[PDB]
Amino acid sequence: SSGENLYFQGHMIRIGVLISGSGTNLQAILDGCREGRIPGRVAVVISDRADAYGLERARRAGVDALHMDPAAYPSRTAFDAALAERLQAYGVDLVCLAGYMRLVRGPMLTAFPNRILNIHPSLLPAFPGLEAQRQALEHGVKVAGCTVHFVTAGVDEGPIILQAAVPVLEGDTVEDLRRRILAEEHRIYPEAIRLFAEGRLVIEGRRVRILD
Amino acid sequence: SSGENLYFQGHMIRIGVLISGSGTNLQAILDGCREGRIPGRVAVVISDRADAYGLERARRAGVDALHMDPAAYPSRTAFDAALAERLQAYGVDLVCLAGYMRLVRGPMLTAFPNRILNIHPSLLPAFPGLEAQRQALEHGVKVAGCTVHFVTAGVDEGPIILQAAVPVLEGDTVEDLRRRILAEEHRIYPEAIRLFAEGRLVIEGRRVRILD
Repeated sequence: SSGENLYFQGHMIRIGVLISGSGTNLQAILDGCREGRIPGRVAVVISDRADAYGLERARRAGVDALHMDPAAYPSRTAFDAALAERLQAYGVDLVCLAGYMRLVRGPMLTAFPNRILNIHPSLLPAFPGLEAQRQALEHGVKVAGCTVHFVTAGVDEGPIILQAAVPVLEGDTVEDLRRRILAEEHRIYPEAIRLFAEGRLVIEGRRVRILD
Repeated sequence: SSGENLYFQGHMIRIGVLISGSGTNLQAILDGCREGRIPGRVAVVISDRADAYGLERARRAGVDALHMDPAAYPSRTAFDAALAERLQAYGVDLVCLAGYMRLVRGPMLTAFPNRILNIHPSLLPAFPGLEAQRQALEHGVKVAGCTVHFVTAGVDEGPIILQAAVPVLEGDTVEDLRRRILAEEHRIYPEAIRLFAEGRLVIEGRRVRILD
């Protein structure tokens, strides 16, 4: 009942996606926008790796696919500043991390306060960090899942938006669990982005209120 | 294909349940045994509180319902030794904690090594300890659940047997979440006990291998 009518759609957003490899999650975002499930468009996809398949997914969808080389910058902060700058040139409203295997620094957090999302393969707060699927199997849990959350300075500590659980089967290999979790990730990442775009996410402390 | 035939059923077990109050989980155990879902019988129910409704559930099911007063013993260890002793008089093969709000000590761990189960209202390792439902709501998770695990000396650190997840709804009160989790607890506690009785649980490190 706000910002929407025949000629105007004020909540539409421009999404910038950061990747490092296959970019499986990027695919769901691209399709969601194309098929109208996500109110917005993927403005650009940036990879910190030149030979990432995610960039090919981007090209096939007609989205600008860029590669920015960290080794071409003097420091980590410098790289993040360049990233942030490039994202702004595309007028990005929401940054979504999809397999981006690098920590977000002050420059990015500053350029996109409360506007950077990430999808993590575990039911946070359990198993933060890398190889969460393996962490789950090693710990012996019987249930695992994924988490979409706002990104803060701390490793996987940001406000939780959506979570989805999956069973852990006896004999599950890390890849078996990775796949099962991935199937949920493809579902909740687009939903989280839509909720963001609809202005239905309200951060309070480390929690997220989801409006009706 | 082992220990079972027309006249013999070697895996049947005698269950001893410890409670402190309502004993909601005790009910599922009692019914499971009565209706034949659990291969065994509840031999005795012991409460550390005289006016616990769980004891009434026990009497109605025809099970010995006992109250042992901690204040009648000189120490915590002393109380646990008395508990263990009473359980042995009933020939208990498996001790199941159902709302028992006291830590298990050396005497009990010694009398029932790898034979004490507990049901915890969270998806361990997340939120161990008391008021796990409230811990979940305060942290802001969107998924929670319960965990059935073998009990070790450390607070809710034992090998995980089964877990069940439930959604956390916007506006959930602690009781709302407690109820939703409880519905799953009533399902997996009996299943975990049956698996134990069937000799299908193999502890390896902090993990549990569940046989076919």
